[PDB]
Amino acid sequence: PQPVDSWV
Amino acid sequence: SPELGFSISGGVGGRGNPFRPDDDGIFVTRVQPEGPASKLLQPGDKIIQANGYSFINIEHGQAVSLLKTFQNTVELIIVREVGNGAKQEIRVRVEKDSSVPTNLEVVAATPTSLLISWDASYYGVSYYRITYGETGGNSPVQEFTVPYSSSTATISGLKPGVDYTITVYAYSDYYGSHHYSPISINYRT
Repeated sequence: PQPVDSWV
Repeated sequence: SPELGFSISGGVGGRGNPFRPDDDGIFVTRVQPEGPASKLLQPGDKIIQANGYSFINIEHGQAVSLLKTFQNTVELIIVREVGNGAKQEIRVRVEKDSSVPTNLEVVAATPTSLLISWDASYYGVSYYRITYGETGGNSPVQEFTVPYSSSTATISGLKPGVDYTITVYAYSDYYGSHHYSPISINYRT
């Protein structure tokens, strides 16, 4: 599945 | 470019989160081991404030853009379930701190296909985009994505005896606004 998160 | 060492999911109008189906808040999702957040935050922590800014009602991209502009130390207030109903509000301070990926190579090739590899890094990347096109060509590139856990990809449907330029992009966010410096190779089938 496509990701739902982003790195910060 | 990330320096807090964790990912977030959620936000009003976002793609949701894996912890709480009906909550549109911002949630810590993955945490880089031995990174700045490793002793302080855990998957499922809901961020409600960062450096005095409310994260209630915030959109995903707004949260990312805010967190990225903060300098040096970031004070976060999170809500954690402990948790038979029970809840804690926790205040923590997290101290922020080429190409991605590296060492792009062809492992195996046939006249119409290539297996490429690159160095696995399992943190800091939301997804990879792979592009390929004839070197010096003016047609739009072909492209596809692979998950953060991949360090190989197979490119199929190539013309034999043609020079191709292959590029790998590593995006830190799911919506594709930030990628690290990409890496490319040329290969002839």
